[PDB]
Amino acid sequence: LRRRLKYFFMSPCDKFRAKGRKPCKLMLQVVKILVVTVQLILFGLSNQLAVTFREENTIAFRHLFLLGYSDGADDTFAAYTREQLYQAIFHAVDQYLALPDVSLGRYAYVRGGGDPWTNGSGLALCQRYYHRGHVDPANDTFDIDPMVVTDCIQVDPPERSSYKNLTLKFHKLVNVTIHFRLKTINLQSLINNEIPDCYTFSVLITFDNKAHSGRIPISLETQAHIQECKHPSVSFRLLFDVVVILTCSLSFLLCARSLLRGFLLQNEFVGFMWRSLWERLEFVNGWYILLVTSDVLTISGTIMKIGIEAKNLASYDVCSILLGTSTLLVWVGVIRYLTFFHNYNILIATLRVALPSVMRFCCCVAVIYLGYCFCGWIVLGPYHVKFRSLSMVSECLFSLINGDDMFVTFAAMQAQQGRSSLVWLFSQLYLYSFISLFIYMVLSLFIALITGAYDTIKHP
Amino acid sequence: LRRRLKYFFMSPCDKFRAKGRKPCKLMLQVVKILVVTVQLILFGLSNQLAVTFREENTIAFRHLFLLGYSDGADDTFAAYTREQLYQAIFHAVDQYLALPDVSLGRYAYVRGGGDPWTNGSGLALCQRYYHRGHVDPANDTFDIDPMVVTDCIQVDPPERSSYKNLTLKFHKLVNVTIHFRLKTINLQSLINNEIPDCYTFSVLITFDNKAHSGRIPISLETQAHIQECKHPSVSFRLLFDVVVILTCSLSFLLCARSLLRGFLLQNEFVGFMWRSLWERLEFVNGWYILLVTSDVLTISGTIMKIGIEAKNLASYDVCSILLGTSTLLVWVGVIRYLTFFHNYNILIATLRVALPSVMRFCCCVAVIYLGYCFCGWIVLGPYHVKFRSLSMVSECLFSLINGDDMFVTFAAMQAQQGRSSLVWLFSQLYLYSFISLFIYMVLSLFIALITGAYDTIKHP
Amino acid sequence: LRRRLKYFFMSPCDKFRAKGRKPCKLMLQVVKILVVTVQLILFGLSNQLAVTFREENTIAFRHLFLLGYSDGADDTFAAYTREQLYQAIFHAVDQYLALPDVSLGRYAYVRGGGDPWTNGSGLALCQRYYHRGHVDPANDTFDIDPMVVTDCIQVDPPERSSYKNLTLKFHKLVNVTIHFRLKTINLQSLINNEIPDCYTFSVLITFDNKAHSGRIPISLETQAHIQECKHPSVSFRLLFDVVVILTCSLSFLLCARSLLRGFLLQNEFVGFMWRSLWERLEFVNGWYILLVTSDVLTISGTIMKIGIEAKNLASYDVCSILLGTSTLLVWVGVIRYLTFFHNYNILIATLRVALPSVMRFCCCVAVIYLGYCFCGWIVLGPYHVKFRSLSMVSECLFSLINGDDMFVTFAAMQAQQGRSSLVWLFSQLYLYSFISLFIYMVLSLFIALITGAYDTIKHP
Amino acid sequence: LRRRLKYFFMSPCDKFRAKGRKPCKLMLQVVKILVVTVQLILFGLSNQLAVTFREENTIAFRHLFLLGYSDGADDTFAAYTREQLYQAIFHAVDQYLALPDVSLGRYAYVRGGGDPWTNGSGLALCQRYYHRGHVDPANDTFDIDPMVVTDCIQVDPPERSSYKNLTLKFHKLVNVTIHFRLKTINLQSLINNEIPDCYTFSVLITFDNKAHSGRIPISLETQAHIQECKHPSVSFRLLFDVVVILTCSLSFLLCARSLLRGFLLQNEFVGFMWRSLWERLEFVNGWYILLVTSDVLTISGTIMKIGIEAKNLASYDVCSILLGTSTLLVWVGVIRYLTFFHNYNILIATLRVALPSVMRFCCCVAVIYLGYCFCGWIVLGPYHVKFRSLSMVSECLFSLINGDDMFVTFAAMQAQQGRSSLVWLFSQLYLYSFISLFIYMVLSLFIALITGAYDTIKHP
Ligand SMILES: CCCCCCCC(=O)OC[C@H](COP(=O)(O)O[C@@H]1[C@H](O)[C@H](OP(=O)(O)O)[C@@H](O)[C@H](OP(=O)(O)O)[C@H]1O)OC(=O)CCCCCCC
Ligand SMILES: CCCCCCCC(=O)OC[C@H](COP(=O)(O)O[C@@H]1[C@H](O)[C@H](OP(=O)(O)O)[C@@H](O)[C@H](OP(=O)(O)O)[C@H]1O)OC(=O)CCCCCCC
Ligand SMILES: CCCCCCCC(=O)OC[C@H](COP(=O)(O)O[C@@H]1[C@H](O)[C@H](OP(=O)(O)O)[C@@H](O)[C@H](OP(=O)(O)O)[C@H]1O)OC(=O)CCCCCCC
Ligand SMILES: CC(=O)c1ccc2c(c1)CC[C@@H]1[C@@H]2CC[C@]2(C)[C@@H](O)CC[C@@H]12
Ligand SMILES: CCCCCCCCCC
Ligand SMILES: CCCCCCCCCC
Ligand SMILES: CCCCCCCCCC
Ligand SMILES: CCCCCCCCCC
Repeated sequence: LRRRLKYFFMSPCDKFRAKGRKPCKLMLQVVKILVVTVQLILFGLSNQLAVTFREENTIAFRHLFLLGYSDGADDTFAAYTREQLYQAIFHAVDQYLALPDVSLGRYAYVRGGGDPWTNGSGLALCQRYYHRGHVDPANDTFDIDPMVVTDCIQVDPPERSSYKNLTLKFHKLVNVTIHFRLKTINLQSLINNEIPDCYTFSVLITFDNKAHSGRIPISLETQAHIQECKHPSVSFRLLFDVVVILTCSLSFLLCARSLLRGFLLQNEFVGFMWRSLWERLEFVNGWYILLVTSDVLTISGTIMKIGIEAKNLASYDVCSILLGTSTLLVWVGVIRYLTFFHNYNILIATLRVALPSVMRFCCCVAVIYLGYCFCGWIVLGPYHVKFRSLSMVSECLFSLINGDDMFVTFAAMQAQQGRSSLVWLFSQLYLYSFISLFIYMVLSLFIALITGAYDTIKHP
Repeated sequence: LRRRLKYFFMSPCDKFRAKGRKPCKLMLQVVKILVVTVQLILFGLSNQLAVTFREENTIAFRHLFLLGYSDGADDTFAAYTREQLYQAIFHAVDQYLALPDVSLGRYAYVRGGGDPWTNGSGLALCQRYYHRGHVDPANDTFDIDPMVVTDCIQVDPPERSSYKNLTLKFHKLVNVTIHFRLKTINLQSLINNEIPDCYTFSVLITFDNKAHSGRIPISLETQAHIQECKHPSVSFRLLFDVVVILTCSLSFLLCARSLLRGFLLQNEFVGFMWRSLWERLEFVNGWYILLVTSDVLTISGTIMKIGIEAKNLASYDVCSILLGTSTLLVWVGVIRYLTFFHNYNILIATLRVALPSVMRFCCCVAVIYLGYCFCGWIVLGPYHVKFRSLSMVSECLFSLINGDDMFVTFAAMQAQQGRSSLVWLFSQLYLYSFISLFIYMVLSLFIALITGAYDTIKHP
Repeated sequence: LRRRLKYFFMSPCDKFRAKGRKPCKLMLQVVKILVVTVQLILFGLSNQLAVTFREENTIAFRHLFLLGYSDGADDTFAAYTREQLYQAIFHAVDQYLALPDVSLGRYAYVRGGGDPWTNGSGLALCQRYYHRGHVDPANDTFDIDPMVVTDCIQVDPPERSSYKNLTLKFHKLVNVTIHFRLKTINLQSLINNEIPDCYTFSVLITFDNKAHSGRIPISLETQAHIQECKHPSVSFRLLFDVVVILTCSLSFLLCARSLLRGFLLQNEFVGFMWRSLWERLEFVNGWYILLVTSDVLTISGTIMKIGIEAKNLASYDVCSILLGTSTLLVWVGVIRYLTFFHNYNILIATLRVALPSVMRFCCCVAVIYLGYCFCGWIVLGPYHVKFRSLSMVSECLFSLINGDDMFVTFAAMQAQQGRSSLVWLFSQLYLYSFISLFIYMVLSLFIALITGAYDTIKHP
Repeated sequence: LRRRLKYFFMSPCDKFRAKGRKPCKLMLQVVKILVVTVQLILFGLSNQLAVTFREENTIAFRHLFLLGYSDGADDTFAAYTREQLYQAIFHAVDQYLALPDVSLGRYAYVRGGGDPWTNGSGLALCQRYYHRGHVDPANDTFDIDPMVVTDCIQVDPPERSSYKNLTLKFHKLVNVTIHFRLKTINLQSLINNEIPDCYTFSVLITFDNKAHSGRIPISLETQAHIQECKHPSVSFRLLFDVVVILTCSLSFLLCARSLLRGFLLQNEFVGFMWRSLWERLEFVNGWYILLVTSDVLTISGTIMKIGIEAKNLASYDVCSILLGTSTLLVWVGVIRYLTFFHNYNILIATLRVALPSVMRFCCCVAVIYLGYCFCGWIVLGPYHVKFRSLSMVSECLFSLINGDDMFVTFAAMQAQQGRSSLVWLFSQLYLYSFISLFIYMVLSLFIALITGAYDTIKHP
């Protein structure tokens, strides 16, 4: 048992020296790192092109259909008069009807296909307003049934104008929407030696009046559905994916075998000694847990990627998250190889022994941080753009801790002095106290904890 | 006495072990944290909607009434010619008269109600100029009586033009103002399942000529008065408020009882020993002082909030400050619970022992900081936008200490080299010396103080 | 001797205990701090108003005289076609002639007064071009006499058009300038209860063609000459100045007496002991040297300020620098009072003992910094806007050391990848190595020096 | 042998004391620093003027030839309709033909000279489109031969319109280009007392349609070819260059002699002792290796510079890199002089002993950093502009480590909450974990390493 336990906790070099077993797992892990990184790089390069295609088409749509649109004005684009709104709506519909003769892209119309489109209709122009709305601010009276009624006009694309009779119910209007679909072919794919695929863009233009504040924001959004073109006329992507799957499966099997052997040795040692939990889990190789997790994530992400590349899925986010997290874990696992050398192991052990106190001090920091977040949100939110939501407040405070965007934060409040002197003085005290406390004391204590851990490692 | 003193300074767990008294106060404080945080979250969510409504209405007013206005131009919006000013004023008044037919919002006119409006008048167009003004820069002569005279034209809203004869006294003009009120109903409230309230916006448009510099800034400001609509036709908010008040009152009573018992024990101990002050106040539980302060603040803020939600008050700033500070204090009080565990108490005690020297070094830093503030204000203020006011100078220097906005600060001065070589060289020396001194030495000394405190704690 | 030496190096409290002499100098220094700070605050408040007046007038002039000018476009404002230049020049002159009927300010014309104006002319429109210029890029030939010839047209202001025959020598044009003066009265002074003064603005509009690059930048500059108006009809500022002068003179006399006392005692001690220099200068009170310097600076600045407020001088920069530096020094001198208390003296002595090593390490840092500055200037200057001049390069590197403007610096180079791959790779290596070296090692060594100094102080 | 070894490792002052040999090499190195710095400064000043000339001409070209162009719009400038593209192309050609009468600069036309221009043609207007292109998105069909066909129209400059019949093949268009050359003389050179040289700008305007996304970006680029003008009519630059070459050659010879001395002494010592490598290379003077490298770099760069100033080369980048790196190395070499003084040697030795552990920890950091880079690139790239490329991701993460651009990074993701909740939550976790880990632990460990090195140096 003692000999076996000594072998189990032996370094790979010393294990090779003792039993002469070949280090298959180490080479397998190196090859796994290489192939996983290559797969991720190829996937990212492939996806960036589709992202660019969709974004460029959407920008072109914004320039084509939004009256008076200019780049960088998406957040403030809005109508303020009734004639402005009518002109915007009519311009959008007229551009839809004129698209074949004006657009630099090649687009095909789509008709029918269910709501909001009737059969043979390409564009749906709908206004949504309250079922009954009586508003008399003069008498301070109102009678509203909040049930929403939708009225849609259907426009058929031209073969190569009742929508002009639209009458908006301004006082009870909830919103206006324009819906239409356009088909295009992604020729750019030829640059990557891929077969072009067929895109259908569903375009939704929203004139939003849910605030009833006299300002109606205007926005354009697109959803892209990608298919394989039914008659395209212009293998080393699936093969690499199955290679990755096989590599990860072999790694998983070997790591599971190692973990099982560790568990069996733990049970044997406990039984022998009996003739604590923190000492029982000392037999657990955490690096192998990390490798098993990475293998599972990589296999799942590779299956999802194979499905996506065949156009049988559109869950890009989940697959990307899985593969990216797996790549991060496999690259973090390289620290294990450095731990076998004394000079690198000094630094890694310093971090390891520092980690618990760092976590506890993070717990101590969190409550003060949350109190400051709530106070800033409630007090400064009505006045400061960076304090409107709790997550935004947390982001602003975290940036201030790191010395970013400090002066603009102060200046936004400076722009409201004299108006509310009490609020300005409170903001001064709040910001100064928070930043001073966090930079003079908290970061210093983190430094002190790390320094103490390093000293403990260097002078045992 | 010795047994009672031992019990008094005993931890809650050990107090429970000794006497068995239930820890009512601890559970009460946990529940207090929960309910206070929930109250603050609900209040902030409610207030953000009103803030958004007011801001959107004001933006719509700026787009409706200010000739040639565009987003982001508030700071520089100004007139420079007489015809520009006339066109702006006439456009504002014409838009006021045309509002019902052009505006996307629904607004009602207000008439009379005292100054500056006569009875039956909706819009007041007033010009203020010196009583006697004779200015002859050709002869370098002037005769001015600085008494201000106001001339107001009253415009009645249309029923669904003497203001065009306005003649401005340009050489003696102090300013021009346009005042009018608009009534609207906040329908957006239905999204939160609230009854819509009735807003009256008082709109003031100012063309300011108090600098007499040939540039007249133009601004629009709104004040919102919120009432309950007199005939609206579309309980678990006041109940939670009284629950919060009761919880805080119980906490206050228990904490006051504990403090009174501590004072009595202190008096008994002093009397017995006599048969200092720093040792006499060791009987004071500062956490209970903080809890009592938080309870008082929360009760006051909750009363003010109840009044506000009934439309009986409009002091949002004071109530928000009270509630936010109380929430901050209750969340800071959570540190006490961590103090009962040794590993967290190490960090908290490190901070506690470091605090006095940190405060003394802050005092040492303050005088140097103030000297730099004054010098930079006097020298760089005529040339640098960030140095025009002392508070602005302090904010800029504090941001520089933290590594924010450094390059733009240098570049603003770079943009004036050659013009004033002496000033540019002085700015170079000033900025470089300040930043170098503060980053190489001051922050380092704060780090050293914290590290020494941590070492003292770890090696007693 | 020994008793006198003991007394000389005694603290003010112990000196009072021993001899009982009143601490006149300490109270004098406190009063000096107060009065100097008040003087600086009043001076800055007074000067800011004049700065604002001049800046607003200049902005109004830019909006009045520059064709197509808009705020924020000063840096890029330029002409690119011949008709653009003609239109700009003619617009400027026409606006000059139309000023009385269009301007919101009140201005008077100035005539004569020497070059560039003849007698009775208000506006001078001058074009400067080479004496002989023959340029034939088709044949790659040129014959230029670089002597500059100036041709000026004089325009008389109207009484309440040969300049339209201007013919520019485009191929040999050096520049075009428009010069004119405007008189105005600063009424805004009444806000501060000051008597309005009379301003003369000299306005220079430059169309610059010294690059001969097809792009002619256009700029407007003003110089303000301030006088007292010769017939204005609408003491506690000079009295405070003489009070400040008297306070500083008394402080100077007392400090000089103390320094003479120290020198005499040093001479006596040296003579007695003889019956080194670093030990001989230990008798010097550096705080009194600083106080004497501040007194001299304050007296000089107060004299200059008295002259300025009488309109007898216009050297605002020198006076402001003197007074600001004096205020900085007097506020730094407050550290001496903290030096008398042990807990503050610990921190001050830590800084004092650290300072020499900090200076030596700054010397070590300077050479590496200069090498990086030169390399970045020569390599990145042709491509990076922030690297065009050596001072700009130094400012950029200093900001990078402190963690400011890093990403924009990287992105400016990113915007030129592919064009010059070698330069982009070099910039990557340069920036990464510089920042890593300075953050990982240099700042850490400064921290280590300060920490070692603090440890030496705490454990003697 | 012992005396010789003692002399070899002796300081220059002690070598002078022992043998009396004059310190020629030290004075030579000082003079080398001076002359190299002067050469670099003169070269940079000379090159900046040419850079400015080229950039100003290119800006003028953008304003002249790009329809509706404005400053700061280079990245977003693009066409979106067919008539927009036609107008832009025709405007460019019309401005080319009208240049002599409208331009503020003086330009000469160039004809012939090879592709893409025929003989006697000044402007080439070429459209590139696929050989065969049939795109039917309605039927989801396409037949494309990806061979590119180019059709060019030649425009002869006017003597002091078939291009209007251009018909673009929009559905198969790859791009459109306009090529033309202009000759000009750089008169600005006279300011620096230089003979003006003759520039030929080759101007390429690209309307790019390689994405086929309905948005066609428009760009203008210039390449400058500089010659001596064949008949110009208006020595202490080459002399200084040969002086620099001679100084560097003498330094190289002396340093090589010293290194040969060291090698011979090393061999003699090894032979004697035999009667290791890390001890064998202790005989190598690394400062002399650095000096030899700097001498070689400076000589090569000076030869390249001599060629460039004669207009026999145009490889500015390589010469600038060589000279800048050499200047950086010579300025770094100044540290050697400080190493001879104990107080400076303390700091330098601290850095020296810290360097190995710093490098090892950099190796440890690199793998985690790369994992984060890959994960962020794959996950956030589709949504975040700063994450589109791996180098961009690395730059963003490095800036975040230093506290720069943090809030904008958070806000870009905030602008997409609700759309993809999973991606937003992942971005929150990713950013917070990365920044917290790197600021709390990594930088702290660097500080600890430097502090430990300093303590080891101070307490041997
Ligand atoms: C009649 C009024 C009753 C008010 C009840 C209010 C609601 C309720 O549960 O309060 C719980 C509190 C306990 O209050 P609570 O604060 O939870 O309990 C005290 C704290 O633990 C205190 O420690 P620190 O907080 O660290 O100082 C400790 O020294 C005291 O010991 P001691 O016993 O020797 O004084 C405890 O009594 O106990 C009462 O208030 C009286 C008990 C009931 C007596 C009934 C008499 C009819
Ligand atoms: C006649 C001219 C009078 C000028 C008065 C000016 C206005 C006024 O109150 O000055 C106060 C100063 C005190 O000046 P002051 O600086 O406050 O006092 C000195 C400092 O405390 C000094 O310490 P350090 O500052 O740390 O070096 C100490 O060594 C000297 O001891 P010593 O006595 O052994 O020299 C003190 O005299 O004392 C006079 O100046 C003479 C006293 C009056 C003699 C009257 C003779 C008729
Ligand atoms: C004939 C060629 C002459 C070339 C002269 C070139 C121009 C000139 O002044 O060089 C100065 C150098 C001195 O060169 P320099 O480098 O200044 O001097 C040497 C360094 O101080 C070296 O220390 P490190 O640099 O720290 O390694 C030391 O060990 C050598 O000791 P050593 O004497 O025992 O070898 C010195 O000679 O000395 C010559 O080069 C030969 C002297 C003249 C012999 C004349 C013979 C006719
Ligand atoms: C070339 C140039 O314009 C220029 C500007 C500033 C500085 C230098 C050169 C070299 C020394 C530098 C200094 C800025 C401030 C420092 C970085 C100090 O913190 C230490 C060394 C200093
Ligand atoms: C022997 C146990 C070591 C476990 C290390 C796991 C590291 C995980 C980093 C995310
Ligand atoms: C036993 C006394 C402890 C007092 C701690 C109070 C903390 C207040 C933080 C704002
Ligand atoms: C006793 C000598 C002390 C001198 C201190 C001077 C401080 C000057 C700071 C600018
Ligand atoms: C005696 C060996 C010392 C070598 C120092 C070289 C420094 C190079 C810095 C780039």
